[PDB]
Amino acid sequence: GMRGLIVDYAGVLDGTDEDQRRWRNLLAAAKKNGVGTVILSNDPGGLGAAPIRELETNGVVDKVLLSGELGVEKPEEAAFQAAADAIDLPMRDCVLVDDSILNVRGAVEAGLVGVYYQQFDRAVVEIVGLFGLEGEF
Ligand SMILES: [Ca+2]
Repeated sequence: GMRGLIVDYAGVLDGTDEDQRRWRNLLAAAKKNGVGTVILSNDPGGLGAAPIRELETNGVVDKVLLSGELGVEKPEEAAFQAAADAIDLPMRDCVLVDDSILNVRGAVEAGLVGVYYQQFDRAVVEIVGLFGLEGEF
């Protein structure tokens, strides 16, 4: 089943305080349902990405992967594969949420389920449905 949630950081998790609260609640619900969570970001990484990495350190997500550290970037299949590997799942069991249509299409082509993030209200319906989460997020 849909066991893995792979999300971008910039343009997805770094919005308004309201949007970030909504994402924190959604990720917490996903975690409680056993969903593995990875941030897969095209970002140079290193010290400058400490805000992103803190989300792994503090347990908000299971793992943070940054292209500048991986040596591969979205939409390359290898980037998605690394994310899936990080939470011990096949790519086919993962959902990618990303604000780049090219990244979402790349994911779908690799066998993931894709969700295009343009506004939280639209994307949340898809996410909640895919993972069978209960309540309004
Ligand atoms: Ca992005």
